[PDB]
Amino acid sequence: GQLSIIFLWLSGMYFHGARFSNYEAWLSDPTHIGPSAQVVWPIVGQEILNGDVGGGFRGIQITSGFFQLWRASGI
Amino acid sequence: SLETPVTSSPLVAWYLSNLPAYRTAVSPLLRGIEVGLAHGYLLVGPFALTGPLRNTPVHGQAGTLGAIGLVSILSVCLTMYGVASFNEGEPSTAPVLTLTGRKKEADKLQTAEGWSQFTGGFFFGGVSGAVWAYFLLYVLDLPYFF
Amino acid sequence: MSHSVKIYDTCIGCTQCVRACPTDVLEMIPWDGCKAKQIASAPRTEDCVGCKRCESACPTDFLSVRVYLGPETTRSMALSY
Amino acid sequence: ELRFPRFSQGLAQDPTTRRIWFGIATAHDFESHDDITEERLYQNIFASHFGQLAIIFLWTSGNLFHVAWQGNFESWIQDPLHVRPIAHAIWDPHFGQPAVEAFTRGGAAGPVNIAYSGVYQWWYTIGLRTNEDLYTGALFLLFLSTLSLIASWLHLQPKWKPSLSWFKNAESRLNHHLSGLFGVSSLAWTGHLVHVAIPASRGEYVRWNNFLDVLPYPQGLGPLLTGQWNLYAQNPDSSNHLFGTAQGAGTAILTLLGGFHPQTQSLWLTDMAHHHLAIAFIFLIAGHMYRTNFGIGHSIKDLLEAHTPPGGRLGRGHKGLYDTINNSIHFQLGLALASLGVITSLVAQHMYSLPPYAFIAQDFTTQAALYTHHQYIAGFIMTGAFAHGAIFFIRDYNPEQNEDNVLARMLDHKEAIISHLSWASLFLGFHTLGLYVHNDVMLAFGTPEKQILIEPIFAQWIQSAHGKTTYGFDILLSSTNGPAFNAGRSLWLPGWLNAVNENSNSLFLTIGPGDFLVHHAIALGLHTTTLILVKGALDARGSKLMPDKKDFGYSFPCDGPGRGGTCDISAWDAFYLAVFWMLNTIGWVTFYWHWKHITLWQGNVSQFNESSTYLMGWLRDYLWLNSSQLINGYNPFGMNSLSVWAWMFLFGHLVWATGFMFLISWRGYWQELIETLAWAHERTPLANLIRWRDKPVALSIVQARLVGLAHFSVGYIFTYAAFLIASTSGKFG
Amino acid sequence: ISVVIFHFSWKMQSDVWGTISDQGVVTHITGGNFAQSSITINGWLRDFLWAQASQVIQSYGSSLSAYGLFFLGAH
Amino acid sequence: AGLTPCKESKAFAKREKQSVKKLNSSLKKYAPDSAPALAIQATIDKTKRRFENYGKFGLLCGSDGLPHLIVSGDQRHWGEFITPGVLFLYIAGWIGWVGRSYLIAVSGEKKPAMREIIIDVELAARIIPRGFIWPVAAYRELINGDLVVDDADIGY
Amino acid sequence: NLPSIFVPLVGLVFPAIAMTSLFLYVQKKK
Ligand code: CLA
Ligand SMILES: CC1=C(/C=C/C(C)=C/C=C/C(C)=C/C=C/C=C(C)/C=C/C=C(C)/C=C/C2=C(C)CCCC2(C)C)C(C)(C)CCC1
Ligand SMILES: CC1=C(/C=C/C(C)=C/C=C/C(C)=C\C=C\C=C(C)\C=C\C=C(C)\C=C\C2=C(C)CCCC2(C)C)C(C)(C)CCC1
Ligand code: SF4
Ligand code: SF4
Repeated sequence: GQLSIIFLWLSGMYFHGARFSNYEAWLSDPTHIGPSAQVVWPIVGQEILNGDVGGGFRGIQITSGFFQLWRASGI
Repeated sequence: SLETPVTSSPLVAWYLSNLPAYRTAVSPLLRGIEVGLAHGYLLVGPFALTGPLRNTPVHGQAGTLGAIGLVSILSVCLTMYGVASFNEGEPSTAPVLTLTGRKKEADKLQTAEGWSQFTGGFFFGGVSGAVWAYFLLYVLDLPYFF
Repeated sequence: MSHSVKIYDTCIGCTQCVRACPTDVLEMIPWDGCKAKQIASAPRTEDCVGCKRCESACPTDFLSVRVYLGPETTRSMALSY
Repeated sequence: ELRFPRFSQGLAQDPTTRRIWFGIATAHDFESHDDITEERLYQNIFASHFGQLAIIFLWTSGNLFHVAWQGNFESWIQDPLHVRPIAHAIWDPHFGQPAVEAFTRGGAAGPVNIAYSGVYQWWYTIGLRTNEDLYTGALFLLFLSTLSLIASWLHLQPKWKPSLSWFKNAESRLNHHLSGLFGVSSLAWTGHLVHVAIPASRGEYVRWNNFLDVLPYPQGLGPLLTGQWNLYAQNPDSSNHLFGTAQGAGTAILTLLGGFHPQTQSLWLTDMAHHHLAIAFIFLIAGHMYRTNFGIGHSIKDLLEAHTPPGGRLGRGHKGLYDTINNSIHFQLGLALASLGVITSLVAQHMYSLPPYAFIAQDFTTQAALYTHHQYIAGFIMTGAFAHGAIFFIRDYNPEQNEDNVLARMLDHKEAIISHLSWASLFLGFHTLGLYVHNDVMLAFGTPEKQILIEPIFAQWIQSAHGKTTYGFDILLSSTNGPAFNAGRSLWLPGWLNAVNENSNSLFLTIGPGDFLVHHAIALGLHTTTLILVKGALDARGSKLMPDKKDFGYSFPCDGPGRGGTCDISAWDAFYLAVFWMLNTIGWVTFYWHWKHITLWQGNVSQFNESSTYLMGWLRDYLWLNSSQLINGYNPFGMNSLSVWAWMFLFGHLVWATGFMFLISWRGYWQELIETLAWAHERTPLANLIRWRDKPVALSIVQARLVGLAHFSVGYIFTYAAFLIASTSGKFG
Repeated sequence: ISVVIFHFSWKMQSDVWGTISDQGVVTHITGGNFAQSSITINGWLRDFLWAQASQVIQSYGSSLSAYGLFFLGAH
Repeated sequence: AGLTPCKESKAFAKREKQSVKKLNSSLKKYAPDSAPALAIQATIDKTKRRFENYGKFGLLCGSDGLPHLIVSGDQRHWGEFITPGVLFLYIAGWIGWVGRSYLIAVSGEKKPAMREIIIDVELAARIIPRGFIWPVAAYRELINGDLVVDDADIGY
Repeated sequence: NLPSIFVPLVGLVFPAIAMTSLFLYVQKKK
C-alpha cells in the first residue's frame, strides 16, 4: 500500500507537469522563467494566486525542482 | 561500583593515593598549604592574560589582584562548609577501612578542628601561590608565551 | 503516618488493592460485614510511597481505600541515595 | 520544629532540598503554621501590615532623595517640555567609554536614567518647587517609616496586643475608616491644595515658615461662616495663564470650570480642590451609619437579615452572611481585592483621558508607561480576588450556617453558571476570530472593500450623548433643546464641551470599525478569564471527578492516573491557567491603547483606522514597524541610549522561553536524571570528599508550575515594557 | 534542525548566492554581513528575522499572498 | 454617523479605479487573445459589477472608500445584518432541531452507542425534513413543557 | 565619589554576608 501511494503521487506529478505547466517554454530560457505546474480555479478572487511566472503562462510557481529533473533526463 | 581500568590500576591507584587530599596520615595544616599552592599559582594566568586589562601595562598587577580575591572567596566557601558540616566535638566521618580490610585511622581532615586547620592551609598557600606566579612571570620572565 | 492510608466500610473484600501495593503496605484481615467476609487494612503506612495505583484498583461507588499525602520522609520519597 | 522553617514541623524533618523551597513559599500562610491560634492569626497580620507600610514609606523616600540629589528638578521646572526628567545616576564599572557618553543626557555630568514614572510633574503640580522641599520630603517619610516599624514591634508584646473582639468589631471599624480614613484625609488634602498648591501656581511661595500670614482668599474664613460661599468661585484663573507665575492669576480658590488648563493640558487646580472638598463631606456623613457604643445607627447583622425577598426566589436571602464574612479572613480579602482590582483599572482609564498633572499629556512616554502599568497591576489583583474566593469555599465555608442563603445557592446551580459562561466565551470566540480571518483573507486577495466593517454605533451614540459632534446624532448635550443641556449650559459645559471636541487630547477619541472588533476581543478575554476562575471557585468543594476535593486543601498536585487521569484538578490550577488568560487579555488591552495613541501623537490617525481591521496590519504596522529603532540599540557599528532597552528586550525573550521548560517537561523525567548525577558525584575521586547536607531532588509538581509561570510572567512583562518605552521614547512622539 | 536551516539560509545568501556584474564583481543577496552580524544574538534578530521577513510580511495583493496568510496561519 | 452612501463617495470610486488599473496593468503583457488575456478580462468585469452592486444596494461608505455595516437595526438597512441574521437562525435550528430528534429517536434502543457511530441513514431521512418546521414544532414543545427536564439529569 | 563605595558594598559585600548568613541558619540543626 505504501508503495502504491507513492506511484500514485508520482503519477500526478508527471501528469500535472504535462497538462498544466510551462515546461516546454521553460526549456527555452531556463535562466529567467520560473517553473510553474499548478493552476487554480478562479472562484472567490483566488485567481490572484496565478502569478506571472512568465513564459506566456500563469500559475503557482513550484519549487520542488522537477523541471531540472525532467531536463536532466532529456524529456 | 565496578572495577574498570580507570577506577583501579596501579598507575591510577598510586597517582591519587599520593596527593594531599588523600595522604590520610599527615597533618591537615600542610595538606591545606600544598593545595593552596597548586591552585593559587594556577589561576594567575587567565586573569592576567584574558581579563579586561590585558592590553594595559597593569595586566600583571590586575590579574594577580583578581586571583587573590578568588582565593579569598573560596576560603570563605571553605569555612562555610566546615562550620556547617561538622560539630566541634564530633569525630571523623571518613571511611576507616582500606580495600584489603585493614581498619586504619579516620582522617583528621574530616573533622571540625581539622577542616578549620585545612582552610588555614589553603588560604595561606593560595595567596603565597598567586604571588609566586607574579614574581616569576614579571622578573624571571624570558621564555614564556605571555 | 508519613502518608495516611485509610480504608472505609464500603470495601467489598476483593483483594485488588493489596495485590497492587508495590511496597507491601496494605493487607487483608477478617471481617463480618461483606459476603466475602474480609476487609482490607493498612498497618504499615510508613513505607507508603504514595503511588495511587493502590486505589486505581478499588472498584466501588467512589472508593474504599483512600490515600492522603502528608509530609515526606526519606523512604516515602523513594530515595535510593 | 528543630530547624528552618521554625513554623512547620512537617517540613523540618524533610531531608531533601524540598524543605528549603517549601520553607519559603509557605512562610506567610499563617493558618497552616503549626500551633496557630485565632489570637495569633490576627496579631501577626496586624504586625505584618505595619511592616508593609514601612516598605511603602521607605520606598517613597527613595524617590525623593535621588530626584533631589541627582535630578533635574530645579531645571526641569524652568522648561517642562524640553528637559528630560532625571531618575538617578548610573555607576556601573562594566561600562565602556562609548556607553558613558551615550547615557549622559538631560543636562547631567555623567550617565543617568530618564524618569518615566512621571513623578516630576506630580510634584510640580502639588506645589514643590526646589530641591530643599524634597529633602525634607525625604526625611519626613523616612521618619514615618521608622514610626511604623515601632508599631509592628509594639503590638506584639503583652499588654499591647489587641484581643479577638477588637479585630472582629466590624461596626466601629467601618465608622472610622469611612469617616476618619477616607473622610478627613480628603478634607485635609483640600486644605493643602488651597494653602500651598493653588498659591504656588500663582507665584506665591507658602511654606511652614510663613503659612500663618498668607490668606488663601483675601477675605478668607468669613464668607464661609456667613453662608455666602458664592465668593470663593468669583474670579478664577484667566484663560491666558502661565502655570508658574502671576499672569492672569485669578483669586478664586474653589470653582467649577471642568475644562482643561489651556497651557498645561491638565485639569484645573481649582476644580480638584473643590472635588476633594465635596467628597470630603460624603464620607463624613456616610461614616455615622453603624452603631458602635451610643445607641444609634444600624446593625449590619440586622440589615442582612431584613433583606429576605418574599416569594422565596432568593431563599433565606442574606441571613447568616454576617458571621460567614465576619469570621472568614479569606472572604474579607476576596472582597478587598475585587474592589481594589476595579478602581485600579478605573484609575488607568481616567488618568490618560483627564491628565491631572501639569505637563503630563505631552510627555508621551510617561502616559504609556503609566496606563500600561496600572492595567497590569489591575490584571493581577483581580485574579487574586477569585483566588481567595476559592480558599474561602475550602477552609472557612460552613454548609450548615449558610443554609439556603444567597451564598449556598451559588453552589447549587453551579452548572448553570459554568455553561453559560462557556457559551458567551464560545460565541465571542468564533465570531471575533471569524470576522477577523475573513477580513484578513479579503485583503490578501487584493480586495479591501469586501471586508466586514461593522460601525461601532452604540459607543458612537454615547459619545454623542456627552457632547461629541463628529457623529452628529444630535442627542442630549449635543442638542440645544435638551433640558439636560440647559441644566448645565452655565456651570461646566462650556469647558467640558470645548475639551471633548478638541482633537489634541485623548478625551473621547474618534472610534471606527477597528475599535469595534478589538473591543470584543477585549470582551472575549474577560469572560474566558472569568470562566476559568469561576469554574475554579464553584468546583473547589467537589465535583463528579472527585467529590471530596475539600479534604485535600486549596493546592495539591493531582489525584493519580486512575479514573482516567486527574492532572491539573486542584482549584489552585484553576488560578494557574487563569493567569495566562490575564496576561493575554491585558496584552490585548495595552496593545490597543498604545497603537491608537502612537498614531494619534504623530497625527497619522488614518494608519490605525485602516490597518486595524486585519491581523497582518497589527503584525506589520505595529510590531514590525515600530521596533526598528529598538533593535538597533547596539550593532557592529555602534551603540545608543536605546541599548539598555535593546538588551532588556532580549532578556525578556530569554526568561519567557525558559518558562516553557518547566511547563512542558514534567517532573518524573528530571528525577531520573538527578539520580544518575547523584551517582556520578558519589564516585568521582577528589569530589567524593564533599557531601550534600540536604539530598538533591527535582522540584515538586506544583512548584514547577509556579516556577514555570514565574518565568513566563516576568519575561512577558519585561519584553513588552522594553518595547513600550523604547519605541515611544525613540520618537518622543 | 531549525538552526541548521537558518544557518544555511543566511550563509548562502550572504557569502555565496547573488547576482554577478558583467565586469566581474559579485554582490551577494545580503551584502556579505554574515561574518559580522551573526555573532550577536541581537544580530540574528535585526538582520535575519527582522530584515528577511520583509518579503513575507508585505506579500499581500500579489501571487505571494498565499505565503502571507500561511505565515500567520502557522503562528 | 456621517457615513456617506457608497454610490456618492469619491473614495469608493477611487478604489474601483485603482484595482481596475492594476489589473489592466497586468494585462498589457500577454497576447490580446490568449487564455491569460481572457481570464484577466473576466476578473476585470467581475470587479466593476462588484463595485456597482455595492453602490446600488445602499451600502454606506466612510472616508476609506470602504463599505460600513449598520447593525444597529435601522430598518432602512435590514438586508445587511437583520435579514441575513434571521436567515441563519432559521438554518441553525434546523440543524439543531433535527439532531435532537435523532438522538431521542434512537435513545430507546439496546445500545444507543452503536446507532451514533454508525448512523442510521433511513431513520435520518424521515427526520431530515422535520427541521423545515422547527419554529412551529419547538414552540409547542416549550408551551407543553417537553423541551426541558426538571431534576432527573444523569443516568435517566 | 560616594557611589563608587556604596555600589560595591550593596553589590558585592552585602550579598556575600547575606548568603553566608542564611546558609548557616538554613543548615542548622538542634
Ligand atoms: C444535535 C446537536 C447538538 C445540539 C442540539 C446541541 C445543543 C447545545 N449545545 Mg452542543 N455540541 C454538540 C452537538 C449539539 N449541541 C457537539 C457534537 C459538540 C462537540 C463539538 C458540542 C459541544 C458543545 C459545547 C462545547 C457547548 C455546547 C452547548 C450547547 C447548548 C447551547 C447551544 C450552543 O452553544 O451550541 C454550541 C454549538 C457548537 C459547539 C457547534 C458544534 C455542534 C455541531 C456543529 C452540531 C452537530 C449536529 C449533529 C452532528 C447532526 C446530527 C444529524 C443526524 C441526522 C445524524 C445547547 C444545549 C454550549 C452550552 O453548554 O450552552 C448551554 C457549550 O458550551 N455544545
Ligand atoms: C469568587 C468568590 C468570591 C469573589 C467574588 C468576586 C471577586 C466578585 C467580583 C465581582 C466584580 C468584579 C463585580 C463587578 C461589578 C461591577 C458593577 C456592579 C458595576 C456597576 C456599574 C454601574 C452601576 C454603573 C452605573 C452608571 C453608569 C451605567 C454610567 C453612568 C454612571 C452610573 C453610575 C449611573 C468571594 C470572595 C465573594 C467568595 C465567594 C466566591
Ligand atoms: C433585537 C436585536 C438585537 C438584540 C438582541 C438581544 C438583546 C437578544 C437577547 C436574547 C436573549 C436574552 C435570549 C435568551 C435566550 C434564553 C434561552 C433559554 C434560549 C433558549 C433556547 C433554546 C432552549 C433552544 C433550544 C433548541 C431549539 C428550539 C432549536 C435548536 C435545538 C435546541 C434544542 C437547542 C441586536 C441589538 C443584537 C441587533 C438588533 C436586533
Ligand atoms: S500509594 Fe502505593 S504504597 Fe501507598 S498504599 Fe497505595 S499502592 Fe501502596
Ligand atoms: S480494592 Fe477496594 S474493595 Fe477491593 S479490597 Fe481493596 S479496598 Fe476493598
